[PDB]
Amino acid sequence: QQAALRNQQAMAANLQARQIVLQQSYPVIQQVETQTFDPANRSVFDVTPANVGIVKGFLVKVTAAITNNHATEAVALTDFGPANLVQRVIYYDPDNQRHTETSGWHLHFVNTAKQGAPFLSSMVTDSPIKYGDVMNVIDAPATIAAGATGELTMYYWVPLAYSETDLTGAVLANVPQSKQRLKLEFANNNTAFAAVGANPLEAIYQGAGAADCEFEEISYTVYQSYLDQLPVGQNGYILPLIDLSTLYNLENSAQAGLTPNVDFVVQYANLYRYLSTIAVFDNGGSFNAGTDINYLSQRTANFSDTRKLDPKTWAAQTRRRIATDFPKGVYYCDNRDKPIYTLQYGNVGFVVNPKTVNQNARLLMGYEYFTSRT
Amino acid sequence: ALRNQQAMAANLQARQIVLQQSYPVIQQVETQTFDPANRSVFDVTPANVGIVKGFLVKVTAAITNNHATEAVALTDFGPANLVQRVIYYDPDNQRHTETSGWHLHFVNTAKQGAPFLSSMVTDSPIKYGDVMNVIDAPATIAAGATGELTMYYWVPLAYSETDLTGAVLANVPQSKQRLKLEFANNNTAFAAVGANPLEAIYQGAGAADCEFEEISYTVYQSYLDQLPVGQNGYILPLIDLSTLYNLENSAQAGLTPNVDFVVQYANLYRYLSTIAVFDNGGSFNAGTDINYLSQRTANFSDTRKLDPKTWAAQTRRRIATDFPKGVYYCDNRDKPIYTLQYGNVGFVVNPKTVNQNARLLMGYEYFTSRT
Amino acid sequence: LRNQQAMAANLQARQIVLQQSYPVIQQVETQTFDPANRSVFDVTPANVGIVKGFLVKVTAAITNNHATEAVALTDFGPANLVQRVIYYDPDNQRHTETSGWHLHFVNTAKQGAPFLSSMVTDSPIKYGDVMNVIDAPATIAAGATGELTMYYWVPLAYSETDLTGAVLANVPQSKQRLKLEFANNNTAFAAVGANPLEAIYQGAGAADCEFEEISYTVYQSYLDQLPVGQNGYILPLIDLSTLYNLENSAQAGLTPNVDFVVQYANLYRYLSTIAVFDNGGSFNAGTDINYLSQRTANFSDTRKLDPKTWAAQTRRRIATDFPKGVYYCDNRDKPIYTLQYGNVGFVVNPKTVNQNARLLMGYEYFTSRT
Amino acid sequence: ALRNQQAMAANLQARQIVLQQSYPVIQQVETQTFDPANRSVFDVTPANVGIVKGFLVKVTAAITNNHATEAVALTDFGPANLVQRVIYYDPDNQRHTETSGWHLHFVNTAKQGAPFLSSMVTDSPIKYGDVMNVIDAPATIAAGATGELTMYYWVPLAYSETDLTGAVLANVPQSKQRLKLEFANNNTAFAAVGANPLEAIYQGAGAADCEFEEISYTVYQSYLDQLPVGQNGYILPLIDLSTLYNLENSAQAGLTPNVDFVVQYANLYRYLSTIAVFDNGGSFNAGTDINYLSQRTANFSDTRKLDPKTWAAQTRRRIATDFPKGVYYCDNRDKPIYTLQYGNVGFVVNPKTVNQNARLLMGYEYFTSRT
Repeated sequence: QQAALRNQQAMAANLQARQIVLQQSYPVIQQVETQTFDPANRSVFDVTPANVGIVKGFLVKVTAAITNNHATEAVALTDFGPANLVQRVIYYDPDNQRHTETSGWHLHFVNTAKQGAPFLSSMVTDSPIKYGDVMNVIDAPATIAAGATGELTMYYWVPLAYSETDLTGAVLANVPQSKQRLKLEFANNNTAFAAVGANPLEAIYQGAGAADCEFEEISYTVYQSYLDQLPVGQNGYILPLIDLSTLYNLENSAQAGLTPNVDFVVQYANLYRYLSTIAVFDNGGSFNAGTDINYLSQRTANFSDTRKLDPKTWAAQTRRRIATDFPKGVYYCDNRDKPIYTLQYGNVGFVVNPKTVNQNARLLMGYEYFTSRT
Repeated sequence: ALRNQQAMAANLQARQIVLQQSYPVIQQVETQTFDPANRSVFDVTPANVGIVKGFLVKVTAAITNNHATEAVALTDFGPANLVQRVIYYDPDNQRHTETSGWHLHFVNTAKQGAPFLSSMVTDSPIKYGDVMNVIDAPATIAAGATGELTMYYWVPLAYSETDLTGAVLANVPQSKQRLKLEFANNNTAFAAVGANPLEAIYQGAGAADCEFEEISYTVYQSYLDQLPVGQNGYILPLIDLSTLYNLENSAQAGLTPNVDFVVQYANLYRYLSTIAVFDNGGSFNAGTDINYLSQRTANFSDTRKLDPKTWAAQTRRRIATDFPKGVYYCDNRDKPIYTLQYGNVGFVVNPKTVNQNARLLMGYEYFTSRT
Repeated sequence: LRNQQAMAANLQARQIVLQQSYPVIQQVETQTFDPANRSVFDVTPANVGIVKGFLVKVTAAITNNHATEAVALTDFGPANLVQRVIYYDPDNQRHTETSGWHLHFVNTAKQGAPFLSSMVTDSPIKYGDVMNVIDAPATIAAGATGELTMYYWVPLAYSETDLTGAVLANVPQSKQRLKLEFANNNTAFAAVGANPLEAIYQGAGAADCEFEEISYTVYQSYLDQLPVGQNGYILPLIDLSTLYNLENSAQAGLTPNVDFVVQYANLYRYLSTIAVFDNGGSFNAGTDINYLSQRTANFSDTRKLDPKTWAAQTRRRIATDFPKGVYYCDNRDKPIYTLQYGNVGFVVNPKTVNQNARLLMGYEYFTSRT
Repeated sequence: ALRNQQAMAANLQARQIVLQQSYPVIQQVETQTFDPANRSVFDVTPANVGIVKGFLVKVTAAITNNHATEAVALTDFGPANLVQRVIYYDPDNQRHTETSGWHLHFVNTAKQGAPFLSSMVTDSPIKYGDVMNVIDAPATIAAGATGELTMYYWVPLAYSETDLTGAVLANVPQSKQRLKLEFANNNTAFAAVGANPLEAIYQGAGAADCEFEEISYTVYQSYLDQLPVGQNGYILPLIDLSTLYNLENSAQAGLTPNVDFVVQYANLYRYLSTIAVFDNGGSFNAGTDINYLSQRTANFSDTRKLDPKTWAAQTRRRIATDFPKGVYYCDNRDKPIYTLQYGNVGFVVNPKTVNQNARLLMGYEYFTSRT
């Protein structure tokens, strides 16, 4: 019957231990690996991080030099640009369980959503003191002319723990036996450059000189963030067992079958607690600023929409979250305080009712969620 | 005093339970497209469901400048003047907010901590930016051109997403709420050169030949559904729901150079913020026509007598930028001005220069009990 | 034992004070002068209630009397209108003693954005740089006069809600001292090729630049109407018995590819660290550094990072980068604190070292009066 | 189980007493005439009196075809598309029906057993016939002409005149009901040649120049007054009044030739009827694009897998004629589809031909408890 007291007590014990760990341990961010390579030779890498304490996440620095060898035509950044330097990232913990498995662009948009502004960007102000884009932390030339070489830098934070204060999703890596694995599939000369008229979704640059663009090199450095000198007690190490037994993951998917003026519904799976949802309307390679959509919504089994909104009003809600708009055709939904959980109510779905549908149209979905390891 | 402390504790607990148990919903109530030359006042009827927190009003418009040669340029308030006035009445016909579109917009900005629904400029190479034109208006409309504008206003009932003070319980099937929107028209939106631009959207030598082609609005109602029920029916924050959170504005005149112009906080309201616009006879200056501003108590002592730039500095800490020329803001959120805690209090402006027809347009944000 | 209750009581008292007292910001002094005559002033604040800090407004007019050459803002620009600040409390104990530029950078770090700046947005409503709160012309042409405005917040209390470091002066009687040293005709202008670190403008016309005049207004922020209880005034004894200070220092002896370590002293709880790499008058955007770090003897580096990654952490704190050669480190949640002198150090491993290279350090810290 | 059997017996007895003792009333609630170019959404406020059974909505309209030369002709749904959507909320703000005008109309027909409020043609020499034009619309509107239309919809709360399941008790003075009517406008009512006629009233080469001149509606509320009182106050069928009888519709896509397209009865509702409209990319065919239709249980067994004409034969027994092209009906009134009695059940369509943008518009009639 009742006995649910266990949960209540478990939550309290988990929160208490989390606090003790945060108070007693010390945060460390350490380089684990750096490599420079030619994408023509290789683009997929498997990084083996260190097994020390509780791992919170990885900061991945990526730099690249791209030369546009075309005789006459230039190329220009796509909407995602340097966020496409990493095509896909997948993490496995010591028990070989998969956590995040998503695209670089999705990971980057979530980094932005969680910062509350374009990730690691430099705001512009009227200050006479010379603050500004001094260090080019995330940077890429808007265009690369025929014969020119452009230099790019972009960063991604691959999260395990939900935040610096909420260790839900963190990973205990102390078993010398099995290693963690951070797999990075980088852009290469076949994904980074889109010809005029081709789909720019996964590309960095697009334009009439694309066929002659090539990477001179790509370099990456993985920094691992963790907590060391974990606190001990009578029963050994004090550890938030729920935090460490919960997966905090980002995943993406693709769905097709849209038709003008008809509700296109993407169901949320059960068991997962969805914190945020991103929907990219790849309208056959065209990315529009809401003009190809009637409305978007989140709906429960009951025909009840909780936020059926026209595109600009939907965008207004997002401006309250990241202080600007996501790129054309990218829509965001924050459900952090009340995660979508199909057990709480009936099934739930994310809805897009398109106004215009080009051939090969599809919705690319990105999700942020918590789920029990077991 | 024990009855009160316990009353407040019960209120907060009820608020916390309502927030945890109910689910927020935002849904369209009504949309209409019209020509303000035909009609500019609309009475929108909100849906009677659960606890109502506020309304998000989307307003779009198309304006054409048919002057033969001259352009017009945005005034300092611009699209914020698409709505001239907003008035809300609850199911008991008790009036809450009644103010101008520009004042409501400035409070929306103050509460956001940055220009309302704006897009911040950064060095990011990823193409974030003004993609969706949520609030937008062309800087100028040339002779012969048509410009498109978009504006949003949040009309609050509840103070915030987490503080339900001022919210409205609308579950009485036969008692309707009323949200009255009075829009701009050709007479208010266009100011000739030299005319007062306060209420206008565009001003310039081409003003006489400017006309709206159309205006459209869509009202979205934000509320809480599936209200928690307990051993006495609905668990409700009684103090929250019987308190009014309102915005109102008024005009004060009688300014003279180097003399303290004092606007008494005339009511027994709890004033959360004050906005003072120095409409210096149609001229709006960046502090240069003011010696200092202050808030003062009957005790004749000033709690913040500041030169204009220093006053502006405090505002920059609140909204990360300055309000338009001649607009001054004062935050009293944590310690609301309440004349029953200290002597009467006044908002003070000592002008350096005073043109003909000078006046202070005062905007207030406050809490007051229904009874 | 104890303490748990001492801190619990301190925090309770702080809360009562914040709830019952009323905040006041009041002008205490204004003055206009010509730096050719004087540039050091000792301001006497009012001894009333609990003092939280001072907002210092500085305005200046600079004339470029050169015949044909202009000058342009240095990276610090108007932040160098005040060269140094020192505050002494009623008990003759010093709190902050630092440079104007370091004080300004901490003001920015605490705000989470360039201090008192106006953020640019797409809003059609005319918000923006309307009031020129902190302002200075990018260049002053030969024969021109430029007008500048700068603000500094000299903190005693850590924040509006944390009174640690605040000063009780409603009684003390003995006077407080807020010492301010302003820029002058010898520090404000740097010739081409000269070190621009402490200057406001640099350029070919510098030798003929001069101040027309400088003015300052000091506003004092304090809490009045302090709450009284049984034993008397209800006060957070820990808050009022703790110093929250900013201090600067200079270190030299850098050599290419070798770790240059600046030791943290014991006793102090360091909340933030700023290191400026004055590479012999050249200020570079990380290109002259291999890495920076904070290290514990026998426990290695807790954050050894390349310059751009170090800068990324700072972008999370102030939403932009500090000027060239200026590096920031936030340790607010877990202050650097060693019982032994130098059990922790700030590290810079330089890639390039010019003649007269040095690191100018700036610290924010808490420490007991006793 | 005894508590239930007795609960049902008490309910029926209470229903029977209410029907015998109360007196039925039908009275006008509101009338309005407007131009949908100005406004097309209306929130009607029903009167709070006794037990409410439903609303009869009279809708009239005048449409003018100003094309220079081309006519327009009625679509298959025609005047049933004068109302695009209808939504009802009771005094507790619980939503009941929310569906399209065409779906509501088809259910009105199914429940009547013949085209709703139609006039049957006979050989009688006495002049019975279409005398009053209760539901009427000209077959075509020629270039330069104006046509007049009349349409009626019955919005049900109670299931029928004798079965009060779904009825609403409205005797709470301050809790209002809401009947929202969303009408057609120039954008929805006129379809160009080759465009999808699903939601339109007229389609033809003259469509671009067609305009409504006006639309008028009159809502009549049907209820029971003088409710019987006994030894405990009002004698009321508690199960009837706490059960919702609703209509809803949705769209399903993903059809491919010769493959079973299954629409699962996704909720735990008691589905009384199902309507499936095969909008084959804007084409509506008389069964020729379908191999068979069926209702199937998880057990993979079909209870009625039928070719289109045989499926149509069953419907002819229900409404004495066929529904329009592409509209298929399924009666489950005596044994409602209820997934908790048998495995999940699905409605099946195996298409012979599938055009681009093909979809099934599903309309359901069902009972569900408030809790």
